[PDB]
Amino acid sequence: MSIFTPTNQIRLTNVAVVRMKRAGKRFEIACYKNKVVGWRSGVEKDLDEVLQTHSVFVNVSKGQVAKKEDLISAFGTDDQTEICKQILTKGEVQVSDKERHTQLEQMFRDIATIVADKCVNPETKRPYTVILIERAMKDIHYSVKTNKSTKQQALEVIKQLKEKMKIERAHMRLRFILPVNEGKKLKEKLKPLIKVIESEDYGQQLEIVCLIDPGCFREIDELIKKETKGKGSLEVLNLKDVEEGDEKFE
Amino acid sequence: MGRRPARCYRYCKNKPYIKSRYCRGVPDAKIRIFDLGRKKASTDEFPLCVHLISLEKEQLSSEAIEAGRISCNKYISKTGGKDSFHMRVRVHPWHVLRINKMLSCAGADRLQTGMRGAFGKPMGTVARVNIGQIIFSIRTRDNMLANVVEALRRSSYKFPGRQKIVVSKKWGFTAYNREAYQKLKADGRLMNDGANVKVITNHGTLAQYAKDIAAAN
RNA sequence: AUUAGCAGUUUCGGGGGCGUAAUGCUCUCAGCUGAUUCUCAAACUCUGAACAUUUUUGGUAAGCAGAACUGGCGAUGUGGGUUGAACCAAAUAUUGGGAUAAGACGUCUAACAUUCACUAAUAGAUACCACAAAAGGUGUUAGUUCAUUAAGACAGCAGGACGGUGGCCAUGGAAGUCGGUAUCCGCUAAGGAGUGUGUAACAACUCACCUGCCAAAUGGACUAGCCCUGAAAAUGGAUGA
RNA sequence: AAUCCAACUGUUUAAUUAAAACAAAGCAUUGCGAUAAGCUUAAAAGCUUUUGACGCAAUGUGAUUUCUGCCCAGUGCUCUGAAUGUCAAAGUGAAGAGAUUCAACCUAGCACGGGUAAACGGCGGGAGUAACUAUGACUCUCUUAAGGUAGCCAAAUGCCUCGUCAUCUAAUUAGUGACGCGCAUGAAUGGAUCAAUGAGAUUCCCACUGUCCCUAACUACUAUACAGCGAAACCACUGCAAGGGGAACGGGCCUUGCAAAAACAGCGGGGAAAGAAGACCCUGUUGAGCUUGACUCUAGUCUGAUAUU
RNA sequence: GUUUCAGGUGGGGAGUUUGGCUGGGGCGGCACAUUUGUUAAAAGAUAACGCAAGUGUCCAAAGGCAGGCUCAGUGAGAACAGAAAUCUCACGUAGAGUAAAAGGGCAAAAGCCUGCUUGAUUCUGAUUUUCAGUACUAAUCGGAACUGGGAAACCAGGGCCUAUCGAUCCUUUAUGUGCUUAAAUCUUAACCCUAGAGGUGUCAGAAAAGUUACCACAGGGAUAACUGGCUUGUGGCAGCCAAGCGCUCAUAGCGACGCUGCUUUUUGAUCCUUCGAUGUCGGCUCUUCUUAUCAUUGUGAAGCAGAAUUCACAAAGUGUUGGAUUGUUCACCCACUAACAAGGAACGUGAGCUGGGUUUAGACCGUCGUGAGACAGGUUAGUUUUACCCUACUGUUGUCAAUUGUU
RNA sequence: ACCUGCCGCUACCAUCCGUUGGAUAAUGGCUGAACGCCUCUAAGUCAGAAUCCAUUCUAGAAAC
Repeated sequence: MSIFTPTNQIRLTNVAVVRMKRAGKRFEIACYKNKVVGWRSGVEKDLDEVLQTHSVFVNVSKGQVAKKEDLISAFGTDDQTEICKQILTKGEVQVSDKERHTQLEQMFRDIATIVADKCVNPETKRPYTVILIERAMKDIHYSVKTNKSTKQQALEVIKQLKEKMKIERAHMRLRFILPVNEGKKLKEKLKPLIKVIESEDYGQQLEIVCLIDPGCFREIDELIKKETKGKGSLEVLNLKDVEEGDEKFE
Repeated sequence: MGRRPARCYRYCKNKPYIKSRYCRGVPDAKIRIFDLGRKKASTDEFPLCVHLISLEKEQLSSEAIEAGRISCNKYISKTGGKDSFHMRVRVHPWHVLRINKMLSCAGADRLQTGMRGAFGKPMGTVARVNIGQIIFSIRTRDNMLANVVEALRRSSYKFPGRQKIVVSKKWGFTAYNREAYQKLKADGRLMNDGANVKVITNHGTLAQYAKDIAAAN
């Protein structure tokens, strides 16, 4: 050249790294961003079709191949077949853009599908309106993160829906089993707190009091009624959140 | 093929690698099924035979073979009744093709896993033939012949190299012509075994048809 | 290693009508065993071969890498292949005449005559060697098969191309012909319950099918020679010109 | 208009780097009461000491502010430690004619046991689990002791990555706010913020519109001639091109296109131009500088003994 | 204290190392010693990081020998007992077994079972295998001593055979009424003579860690990075066939499964040319070129009523944009437009540019590393020299001396 | 220095100017056989692109 030497750096980065941190040692595989994803959600093609290299590195970028001994130490296996598979299944993948987008979409769907229980119905129902939930998610400007789980996100979104504004929703039917004469007292107590229907009064028999309680703070609620009553008792539930009752503004 | 375009597996070279106790990653062949039509149909009931045969020694892929078979599969209602149809291929892709892969597909230069230890993983299963070895065969009744040759015609396109179609003078899957394969029935010295034939045993057997009579039933 | 049905079976596996499920009858499946066939195996064999070419290993392949035999550029050029380390001819003291070699013999450029076919293509023209394929072609040449034909043909044009009957279906209707099925007979040289066009559908025309005339050849199906199609890449352009 | 950094004032690479580097006060640690600390010298002898802890010597951090969470397992550093192991030379005994040989007793150090993390450093992996509704508070376990606390962040620290959401724009891989199971952030390895400052790095807006749309004008070295003024330059040969084959991009060879002295001023298309027996790269049984629980060594040192005594 | 010696400390310093092969080199693996099978082209011989496997051991028996017996498997019977226990008889030229790999060899055995033994003993001579006809490993044959087995012939140099290992020195062990210690002949003590073990795995034998982005040297195109050369897996592009899509309808328009191609505008494979240096990437600038025609023109199709598209041909004559973002081609939006089509030309163009990156010295962060330091990890700052030569080109003088009359 | 500012040079930062014949391509035909028909084709030939070549335009040959 002169002094002017075409380096253009070590060897091109252009594939999914799958970083497995076993025995405190990084082992990696040449695959593709999509292929690995496909493999790990059902589409079991071929082991060297999903892998652009059917061998294992320690640094895919720098072009370094691991010691057999290291593999043995870590995985208790020598054959690259098994090791490679392991890496594929339980190592840190690099998704594409497409895959990322898909993931995002999935998350979006499951913060309206989970919120379909606590759905945004118009003036009257028209009970589902799941499309409208989805629509609303980005009208408030929400970070639909794929790091966090769906349930957590659902919790977050309902709080925002309060300051949309269209009120928080999460109502079910708690059928409280209440024995002896304190049941009546309890009923009297909790009438301004939440709604009371399908009631009965009994001194020599259990009382099936059906209430309409918060569903996303339900366990806590359950805990603080028994204590109030004094005596131990049973208070059954549905599942988590249901759309049997009214979900217009409630 | 999938990893290759069949231009590197066009011509016969290197000694035969197979699905063995030395290979093992060897994939399953693209067809393990080789007959099409009435396999119950008799040696006698069908007396018409056409072959497909290469003129050049070439390695036909298993996929290719499959494709060929599923022309003649579909040329059957067009022919007229699957009842009047047999097929057997008579070329099974025993032999396996090697592929050292080029680890670089979007970038990254080896000179370390380049062409050193660069020995193929077996991918590809394939059949060798020569300058006349059969590659499809069709037994049938004497009704369909312009039909079967057209199926073959389709098959011809699905195969590498210059093929050829010859009508045998036999009854289809038999070593006797017709001049012979009436004399066997006519004289009545034939012995039947379903799709095949046997013939009685005089110059076939002698040491075991010396003091024997059960050998003329 | 591995495909195909066939046979004798199976209260020894299982399910159907009969029978105790049946393995008994009548069907299929499963397993065993007997007779045959498909394809076959570098690491198998009952058996067995006298850098250039031939063999061969890896490789998608490379002017890649790697072996075998022999041959070649090393004290080896000359003549030839337009030109050229490997191809041929063939070995190099200095000469003359001769006759050949390889290769040429329009002109380049020493070297011509004849004779027969082929091609009509911006084609094609000195192995190596500087590219061409599968598949197409009513281009022309050669050729092979079987068929039609003096009961008169081909090609053409002229005439006829009917009835039971709107067969049964579907269907106001679809009558040969939205579409489907069975698809039979009468009379005739002659006519499919019909090849298409067309009609809401019938019809009409056209075909199959039959005769008139002209007057002797005709029809298909392949086969391989040259030519064409395929056949696009980068300064202007190379059968060497 | 704001972000990153460094506080500043200051300083530096004797010919590419003035920087965010260095420095710096402020904060902290250790050493040390004279025959001390630290260091210099073969030797003798010295310096800090024109000294005495409100100090000297050695480190780290780096102004202020607000903080510095846990770990002595490892490595280092220390110890009036248990030990009653190992333990050299000397000396002691035994044995053997002797040479010599074999026993105890046994220093420091190592081994051992405690101390120490503003010394180096580290601050998880798996089960459940705050309706796994869950970010992982909490429990249980495993190693290598502890298991990332407060802060902070796609930051100059984030591969995936143009991360997601938000703004700024007509349009933004740029910036900035937010989010943050953080490839691989984080508390004097100092963490967090920030006034003042900055030939500092980034952005955005106003900002005098020849950078550009698209150039022009004009004013100044060239050209000419005079002198000193084809110095230096040059150096296989030379210099017309198209394909070909050729150690595989020929100016020479093959075959083609073509061409007619001598010159001028510009041009940078070529001469695989010129400037260095390439430093990138790899080979040499070729070296250096530095490192370290390489191999070997050594001053210095700590301990033991003889002798002076 | 001072000598004088000894033990530890001792990268504060001293000197020196730091394998080899290798489709660049390191990461990798061992193909570095040896075995079998194939590679191996019917003696031998015959390579790669060629393929499938093995070796550093294991055995008082898993050695020697003699005698007896017959295994794997299957059939038919038989309290418990059936798919399995054990007991018969049938068939069984081996389908078993034989330390292990694989191939071979083997039935009055080479297997199993018994019995007795320790030829897994020593001296000496020859050979083979590899080969230099050197060593060693291994193996073979013949003798002499001494033993063993069995009547006896016979067999017995370890394992049925092909692998299961190692110089000199220096030690250490055995051997001998051994030799030698050269001024008293003795005593040891030592050395020798003879034969073994200690082990070198890089295996005919380099006591032996790192790094250098502060580096240096002799060299190398034998050996990488840009270029060109082959190639075309991969990239793009093109066909051929026609199951299907397409209301109907294979081919208007597509076209599965499958096959043949071109291409050198992707990248790899490669290492032929260049390391006594072709100035690496991008963007500006500019010509020219190719067509695989985006527009244009002239046409032919359509599932073409029109407009609007879609497909085909001739055709490269002319056109093929302004920005935002990014070092940037590539990329990714906005914006106009007839269209914003693909490319080439030493990945056109550094004595045309800036240097944005990349590629040195300074630094920062992260990660890794005991550390010196590393990072196709980011970050920031970091001299683009020479034409006055030859040509080619731009324009300009001069010549046209046989462009014929002194012109 | 500033405001004017001539000649001059210059700005799609101004103005004026950039043609027409044959030859073909694809393609559409015509007559028309090979092959009594039939066919744009074989003989023969009609139309016909930004094409081709001329016309127009720059230079003007060791050319007259």
